[PDB]
Amino acid sequence: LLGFYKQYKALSEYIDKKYKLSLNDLAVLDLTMKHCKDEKVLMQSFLKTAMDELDLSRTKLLVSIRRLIEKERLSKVRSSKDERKIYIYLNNDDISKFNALFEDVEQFLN
Repeated sequence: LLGFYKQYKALSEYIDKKYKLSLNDLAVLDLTMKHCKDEKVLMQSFLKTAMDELDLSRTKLLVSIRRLIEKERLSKVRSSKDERKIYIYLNNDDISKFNALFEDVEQFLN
């Protein structure tokens, strides 16, 4: 019980100090890998699924996605047709960063 708390606080501090990422960010990033490794996904559509899967609010998700993008761990492209349609996706660099990051998580914990 208290055991989870310690490892959790610990993981949170570690990732924050090293990556300037929160655990929300990690959870969102993990989810992007299940949705836009290959294809690009519409922002609105990912937001919907992320809310359901992560029980996170719309703005919290937006904050996370924007931070991942600013930190060069996630990518975006707009529609040339509709100025308001935005997609996210992971390029190869993003994927290699993803893998490095989650190997780091795995070893901290276990």
